[PDB]
Amino acid sequence: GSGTMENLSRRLKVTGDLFDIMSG
Amino acid sequence: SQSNRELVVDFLSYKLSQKGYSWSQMAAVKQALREAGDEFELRYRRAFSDLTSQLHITPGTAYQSFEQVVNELFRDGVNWGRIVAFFSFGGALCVESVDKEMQVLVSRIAAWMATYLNDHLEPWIQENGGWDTFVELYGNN
Repeated sequence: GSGTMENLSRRLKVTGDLFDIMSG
Repeated sequence: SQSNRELVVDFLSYKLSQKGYSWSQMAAVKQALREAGDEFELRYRRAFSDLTSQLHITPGTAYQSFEQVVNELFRDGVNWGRIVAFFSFGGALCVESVDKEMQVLVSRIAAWMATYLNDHLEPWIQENGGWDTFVELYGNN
């Protein structure tokens, strides 16, 4: 459904964010 | 023959990168991005279920799904890591499109990505050191 999207964006944002922070 | 030229270039680039060298700055960015994608996807699967099949992609709703996911991704900010997430998302969209035989979406997904980079990410990118900074930070990983 559409709730899948919110959930996907969130998982992508945290994963990226952690990825960004771990390269600083 | 450009075909042969491109071949030689691709091959030489690959061989240089395997030694920590680079054919050109563009080549190093590519290599850095590919590696960051693999790493990002690895860290994603070990925590969640494949970013690929989840959404129900169709030619008609593909764009809208891409836009919703992508706008929430950079709603409250842009950073290299999110950009890598972005690239990996587009990649899973294409893999899913081919699995489901909607091969024609790959060039569209490609276009929507370049467009979104050119319009919404470039500014931040130039402002934050350009791709060369990205290479310093995620290169040879």
